[PDB]
Amino acid sequence: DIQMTQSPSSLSASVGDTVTITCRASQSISSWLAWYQQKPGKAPKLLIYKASSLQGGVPSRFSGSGSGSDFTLTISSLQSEDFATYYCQQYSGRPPTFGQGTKVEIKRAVAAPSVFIFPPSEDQVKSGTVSVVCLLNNFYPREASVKWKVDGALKTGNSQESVTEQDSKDNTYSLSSTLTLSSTDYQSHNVYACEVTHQGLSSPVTKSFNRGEC
Amino acid sequence: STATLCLGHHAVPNGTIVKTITNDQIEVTNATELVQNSSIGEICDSPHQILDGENCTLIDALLGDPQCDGFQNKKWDLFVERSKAYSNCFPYD
Amino acid sequence: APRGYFKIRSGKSSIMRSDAPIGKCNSECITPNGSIPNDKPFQNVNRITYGACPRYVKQSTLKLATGMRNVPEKQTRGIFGAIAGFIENGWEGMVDGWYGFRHQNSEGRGQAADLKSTQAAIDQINGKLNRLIGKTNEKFHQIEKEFSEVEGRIQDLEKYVEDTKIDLWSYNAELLVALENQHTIDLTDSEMNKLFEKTKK
Amino acid sequence: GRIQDLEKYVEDTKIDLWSYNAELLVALENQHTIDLTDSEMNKLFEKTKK
Amino acid sequence: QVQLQESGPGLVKPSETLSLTCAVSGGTFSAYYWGWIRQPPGKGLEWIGSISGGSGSTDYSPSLKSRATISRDTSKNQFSLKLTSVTAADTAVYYCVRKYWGDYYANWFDVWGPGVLVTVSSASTKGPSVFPLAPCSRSTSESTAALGCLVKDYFPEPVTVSWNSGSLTSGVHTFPAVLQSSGLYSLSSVVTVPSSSLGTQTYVCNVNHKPSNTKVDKRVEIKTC
Ligand SMILES: *[C@@H]1O[C@H](CO)[C@@H](O[C@@H]2O[C@H](CO)[C@@H](O[C@@H]3O[C@H](CO)[C@@H](O)[C@H](O)[C@@H]3O)[C@H](O)[C@H]2NC(C)=O)[C@H](O)[C@H]1NC(C)=O
Ligand SMILES: *[C@@H]1O[C@H](CO)[C@@H](O[C@@H]2O[C@H](CO)[C@@H](O[C@@H]3O[C@H](CO)[C@@H](O)[C@H](O)[C@@H]3O)[C@H](O)[C@H]2NC(C)=O)[C@H](O)[C@H]1NC(C)=O
Ligand SMILES: *[C@@H]1O[C@H](CO)[C@@H](O[C@@H]2O[C@H](CO)[C@@H](O)[C@H](O)[C@H]2NC(C)=O)[C@H](O)[C@H]1NC(C)=O
Ligand SMILES: *[C@@H]1O[C@H](CO)[C@@H](O)[C@H](O)[C@H]1NC(C)=O
Repeated sequence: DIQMTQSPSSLSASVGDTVTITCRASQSISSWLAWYQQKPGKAPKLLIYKASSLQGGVPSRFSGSGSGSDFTLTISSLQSEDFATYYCQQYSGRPPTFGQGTKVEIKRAVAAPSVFIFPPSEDQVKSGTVSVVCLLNNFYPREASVKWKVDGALKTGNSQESVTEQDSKDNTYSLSSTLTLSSTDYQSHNVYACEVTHQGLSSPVTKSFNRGEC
Repeated sequence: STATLCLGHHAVPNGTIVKTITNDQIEVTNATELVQNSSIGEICDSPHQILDGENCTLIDALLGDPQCDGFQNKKWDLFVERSKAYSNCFPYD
Repeated sequence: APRGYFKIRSGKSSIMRSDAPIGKCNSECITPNGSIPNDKPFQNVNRITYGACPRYVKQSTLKLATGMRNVPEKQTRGIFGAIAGFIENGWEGMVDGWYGFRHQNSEGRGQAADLKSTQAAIDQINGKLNRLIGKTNEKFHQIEKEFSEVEGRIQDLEKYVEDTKIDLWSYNAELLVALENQHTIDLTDSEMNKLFEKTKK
Repeated sequence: GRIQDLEKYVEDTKIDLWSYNAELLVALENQHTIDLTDSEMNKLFEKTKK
Repeated sequence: QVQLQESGPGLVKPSETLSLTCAVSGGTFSAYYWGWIRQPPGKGLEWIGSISGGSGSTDYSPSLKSRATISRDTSKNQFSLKLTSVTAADTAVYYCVRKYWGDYYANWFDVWGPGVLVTVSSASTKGPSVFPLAPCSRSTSESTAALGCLVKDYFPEPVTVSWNSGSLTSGVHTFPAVLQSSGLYSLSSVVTVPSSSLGTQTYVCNVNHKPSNTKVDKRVEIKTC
């Protein structure tokens, strides 16, 4: 009905930074908008309402302004507690309509990632499927990439990537990419390796265990 | 049909009792406190100057006990005494 | 023989008897039980005080109202037109403001909050806070208020002086509190009446 | 010394108590007058309308 | 003040009825209005409809107006949603929310439900396959080690893992669920534990596949071929 536009569609900045997220409307609605904070993997909480009238439970740093079509949320000071997907919702017209949702992160704490390949457990060998996954503990920009090169061939792209979102500790990622084979297909080769291409450093570290290691 | 406008005021699911003159007990929305009954549990510096005897009474400090005599030519806002302090050099009245 | 002369100044300096350690914090009022904020107007920690210490009383708790008279209305719904809103019957569920308008029209049933009257409400409450919050007297050198030994007559009279003060203040504070509570409750519902009249007029 | 110290206490006690006491007396009457004036305005108002 | 507890089966056969309930705690149910709201993961969310938490007079989003049926109870302090002829796409997370009494007003969704996942049971429901993962030399940082516990072959989602029944929390990262080429769902909840504790303690990963009611305090141990 009445589409809610959210801008900028993506954003980031560091600690103690002011950022602005703008909401647009198809039809200018007179100060009838709501903003929401959604912690990833948690129940989304209400942030503001009615052209950003101040609300208790929401500290003063969160502020906004409403002017018909021109609606902006401002984070006055960026804390780590402020990473989430922010939504602008219109109640002026029915049915209600929602902000698109902006993945906002903190541009801070660029760190060297820690590489963690995962061995096939014995249940795994007995299972008939071998999943060879590799964990990068702490990289801020997602520049880090994953690849798999067994002694025989390149098994990259056959991995199912799972990256954790930004944490309360750090606005960084942790990626574990699941390369599952069959026991028949996995057994055929000998030397197994996790290789890590971090574009932040451009230095690949290959982590290998030979046949016999258990 | 016919419209009806109807006025009223807000309330709270959970309120607190308050002592008045009209009624010794009544329920209102939001209460507060007028009596601070709790301490941090220590003498804290800023903004006044403190000085702790830590074994010497002010008379003992004014006179000179060799142990805990550091208080010589020392100034303060508020001097404090410990109840574990005593004369341990020479008696006096 | 005196080995010289002690230089005497005159100041806010005093003595105090306690067994609480020295620490690092920002707070003025300092008691044997320890440093407290001097923010609220009363405390019941100790007779003995120093600095901008709020007046000592005997009471445990003297709660001060900051809102209008709570009428929890937990009854079986009567399906009444609108909500049958009343000055007497309460209105659970109105987070925005302290006063609101509930309407039953042809279009449906709805509510809208006021800002004008409620702002004046909270405003007058906020003043009442400030006139009773943060205001303080400083006391720099009291007489001793605890007695390890009984010397006699003199000691007896300052025990009298002490009890005199605490009793007077205790009752005095008790009235102050109660008078304001009434005043607030009056002012709140009077503004309700004033808004009520504004509509009807 | 000690004796004088206690009268200084007694003095400050009295002045403080009276000061606050007077402060309230004043304020309570001011309210009362303002109430009484406009109430009589209301009373005359009602007399007319009634 | 006001808290909500969302309840219901996180799995449901295709083209079947969805039955959910959410709880109230504090306040009086008679004194507000309540709605439901739908969100598939990582997309836009949507308002479903609301009811008179006092009277029972209701509304629904036009899209789900025929499909969705919401209800209440004065008696038990509860309220329900009944959704018929569900789609495979309708798989989402749901919420119960507090709405303003006014039919048209602001400050909607002031309070939200904890969030309960609802996955359509495309495939047969099954038990979790708890796969321990031994820390090696090539999975230990100077200050930390990478103990793993994979829940594979589990259908449907989710599966929530406790570590020492939640005794340790520092550097515990639940990696998101994975659709394998198996058409089966899986994930690990990796735990980072200091390298000093290696070969000493036999840690436990505890599986809480709530719909299946499965508890697997399975240990991770080193074995030799
Ligand atoms: C301030 O007053 C206290 C209590 O009167 C003093 O503490 C006690 O002081 C004596 C020394 O004057 C301590 O003797 C020491 O004992 C320890 C073993 O406990 C030993 O390692 C030392 O070689 C020494 O002989 C006594 O133990 C201590 N009481 C305690 C802590 O239980 C304190 O010293 C006074 N401050 C001064 C004079 O600096
Ligand atoms: C903070 O500490 C003070 C002590 O400096 C507490 O005040 C009261 O002080 C007396 C000691 O003077 C406490 O002990 C009692 O002594 C009397 C004789 O004077 C004796 O008959 C009793 O058996 C008892 O041992 C007393 O417990 C203490 N409390 C009260 C309420 O009277 C003061 O209460 C402390 N403040 C707090 C906890 O906020
Ligand atoms: C109830 O009113 C009080 C007024 O005291 C509000 O409390 C604020 O927060 C602290 C702790 O309660 C107090 O020391 C302050 O005096 C208050 N803030 C300021 C600076 O005014 C409280 O917000 C109100 N509670 C609700 C939710 O209605
Ligand atoms: C308010 O809180 C008290 C104490 O927890 C509880 O006994 C009482 O039932 C509550 N009342 C309401 C209306 O929630």
